[PDB]
Amino acid sequence: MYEQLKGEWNRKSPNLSKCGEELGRLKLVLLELNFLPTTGTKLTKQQLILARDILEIGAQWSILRKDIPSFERYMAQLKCYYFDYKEQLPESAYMHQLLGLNLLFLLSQNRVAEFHTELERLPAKDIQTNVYIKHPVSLEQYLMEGSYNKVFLAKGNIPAESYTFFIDILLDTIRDEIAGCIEKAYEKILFTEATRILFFNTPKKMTDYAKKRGWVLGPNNYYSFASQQQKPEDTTIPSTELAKQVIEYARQLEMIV
Amino acid sequence: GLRQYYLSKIEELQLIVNDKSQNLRRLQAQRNE
Amino acid sequence: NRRALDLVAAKCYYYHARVYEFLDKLDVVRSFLHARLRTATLRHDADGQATLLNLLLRNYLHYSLYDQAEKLVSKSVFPEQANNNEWARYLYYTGRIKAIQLEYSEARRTMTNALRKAPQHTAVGFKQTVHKLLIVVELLLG
Amino acid sequence: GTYTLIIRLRHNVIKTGVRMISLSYSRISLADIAQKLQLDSPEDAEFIVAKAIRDGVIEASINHEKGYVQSKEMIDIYSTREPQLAFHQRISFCLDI
Amino acid sequence: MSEKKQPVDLGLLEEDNWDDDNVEDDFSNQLRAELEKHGYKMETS
Amino acid sequence: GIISLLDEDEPQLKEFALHKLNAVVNDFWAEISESVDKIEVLYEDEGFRSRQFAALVASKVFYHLGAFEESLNYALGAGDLFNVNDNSEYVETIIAKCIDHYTKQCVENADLPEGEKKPIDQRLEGIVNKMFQRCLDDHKYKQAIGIALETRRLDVFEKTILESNDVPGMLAYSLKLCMSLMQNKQFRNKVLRVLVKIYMNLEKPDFINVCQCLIFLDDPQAVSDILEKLVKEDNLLMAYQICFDLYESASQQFLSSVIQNLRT
Amino acid sequence: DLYSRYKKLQQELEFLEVQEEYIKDEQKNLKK
Repeated sequence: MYEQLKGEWNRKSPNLSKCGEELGRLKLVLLELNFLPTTGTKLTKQQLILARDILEIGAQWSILRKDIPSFERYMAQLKCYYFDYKEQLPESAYMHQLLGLNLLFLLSQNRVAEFHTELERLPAKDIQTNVYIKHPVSLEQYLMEGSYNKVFLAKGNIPAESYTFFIDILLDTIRDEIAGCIEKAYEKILFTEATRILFFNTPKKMTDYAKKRGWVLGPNNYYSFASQQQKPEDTTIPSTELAKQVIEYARQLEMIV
Repeated sequence: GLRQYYLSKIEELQLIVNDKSQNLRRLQAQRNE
Repeated sequence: NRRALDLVAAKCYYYHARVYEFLDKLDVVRSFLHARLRTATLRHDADGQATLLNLLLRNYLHYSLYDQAEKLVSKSVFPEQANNNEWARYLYYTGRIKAIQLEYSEARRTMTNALRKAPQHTAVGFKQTVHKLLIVVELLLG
Repeated sequence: GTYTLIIRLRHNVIKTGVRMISLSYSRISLADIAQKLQLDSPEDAEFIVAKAIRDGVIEASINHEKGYVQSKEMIDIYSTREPQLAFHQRISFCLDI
Repeated sequence: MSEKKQPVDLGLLEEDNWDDDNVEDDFSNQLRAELEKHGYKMETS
Repeated sequence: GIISLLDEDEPQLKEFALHKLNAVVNDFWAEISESVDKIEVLYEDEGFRSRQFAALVASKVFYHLGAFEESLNYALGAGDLFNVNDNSEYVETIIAKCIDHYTKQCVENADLPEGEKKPIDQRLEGIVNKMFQRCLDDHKYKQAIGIALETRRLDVFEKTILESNDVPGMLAYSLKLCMSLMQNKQFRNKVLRVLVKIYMNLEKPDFINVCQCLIFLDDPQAVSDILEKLVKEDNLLMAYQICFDLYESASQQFLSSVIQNLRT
Repeated sequence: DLYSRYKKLQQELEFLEVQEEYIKDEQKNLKK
């Protein structure tokens, strides 16, 4: 029962691997009391208010060092405390910033059910203010349809922090998607125009991207991959499933049911 | 004793019986007419 | 001994919920309902797998937690005995649950069936809400 | 308690607009699609139309070097297999009732 | 018999034999009269 | 959910998590069923300390899920944690389905016990006979005298006919039930044979129905022996009565056979 | 008694469903 967290390395140089001690700190805090209150010992906040800190600083260090599962664990426990008990202090300071970060992560791993599901439980801050939370939903809305210039413009506009960790993944999953979509939009593209519509410049990266796919070049020309005619002019599979269907019609027509 | 177990079993059987009885009572008529 | 007590108690622990609804906590009402559900559905089939489900869902959504795990796996989905009054609100609840999770194809049909199961009485309290949602979701779907 | 559902309706609006434009015209420059749908920029209209073509909303092609969008002509749906499916779907219902 | 009751939120604070068509209300947004549009458009040119 | 920290290796943290989960499972059974396989992983690691505890929470989950076969598997796996039998509906329904599975398997083996059976779990027959003893101590012997048939086990029957009840009442009751309702010779003849010798064991040799049993299953030598014993009692009265009762119901072939035993 | 409450229930369950069979065949023969 001591404020070991008061000796929190931070300031401008928290480079030291705090995990070596942090593990012991978490073990001792669990071994103490009320790691999850359920319902007991109400009005005692030292084991509670500290736990929020002993989790927020953990999760921030977690995002810095790229520990995806550990970050998921910290997210879970902190999302528990943030909501469950409303007899505590306003918490605040970092609640919205963290919640927005969690939503951003959900978008990054391409799960669109959870992002919508977890958009709930926020009363009205989506439009009330909470810029830390207007940014994720705005990015989602821009991403849902073809509007992509605004996405890249906003990638350089984050009031919270760098967020390069997730917007990176986003850039990659936009590059590959656009490469897939251009395969059927139109017959021909110019090489300069292709290099510029995709946001990369003129590095060997364009050449490599074309190599990774097909994109056979011509004299400043890109050939269209054309097929779109294999499926038509077929009846045999229809000629079998129609037979099945008509037999099914006659089945339950004269027999007593 | 073990009465609860027996109660459960017997109750389940009797609960089932009535539905069958009903679904057969209608069938007899049609044949008679 | 519930050859009558069961269908008598249904209404009882339906007004019982309203009592807390108009006043104080509901979480421990949820605990009680959860217990009571398996207190039933184990005495072979006894019904109440209709009323208790609606009672549990009435304010499970109101507290704004969209848990769905147990609803997809619920064994009480099929009481089959609802007097054509419980079935409507049960279908309405499950339809809104399904529609809130980016699923529009099935919510339309299930909740339209729910709406058209509504009785003829002059009161239009819940029909207002079901209609409002039934046309928001249709705008969403295509 | 319905703000969250209707706040995502913009995509439906833009889909309806682009489908109407596709059905109405046959060859239209994108220098006017933006003005008609007030997107305030013509370049992103290309991405919007491309996403529309992706999902089979419209089969129109686009000459990016030029700018105009040209659309295919698909008529005589009576010969297609879909009306048989439409009839079957309700034959089932009328037999069940 | 005729139980017909529902618990919550009764609200709202308390004809045409021509089948309805949506289009009728579309131009109810404006263009009150073809007259007005033609009359006040033709004069320009 | 707290199941997140089940991904940690430390057994002390597992013994924190499990002892929350087993206390709260009643209200989150579906959400924990999402991942119970991980608890089966903890049950699989024989190196894990407190291994038995995972089986109980897993049984609770599968009970809530209706996977009663799996619930019974892990109830047996949790073993002596089921020393409690006296309150929760959980254990009551599990031991009931235990009774059902055991009796159905025993009926299957009533064809042949040596019939390449799946080896019996000693925990299974343990708890089943423990509940049988419970029924004995509750004085509810009318349950046991019936259930003894459906276990298809003769020794417990041969024993428990002797109990707090007066032997002849329950004995005659059971024999009547057997003759009325027992569906096949394969078991009925065994039951009759194993029981009816009690009437030669009982302090009164109750031959009167011994004749009946020895003509429902034909054994001329045995009835001739007991007849000769009664004859050598030098009292004719019961030795007369038993044989005139024999004549009214024995087969002509049976009499024409037993004449040989009696004459030589 | 309590054991007969199981045996008789089994016997009625057995006897019913054989009632079903003759009626099922009889309706077939009747139109014939």
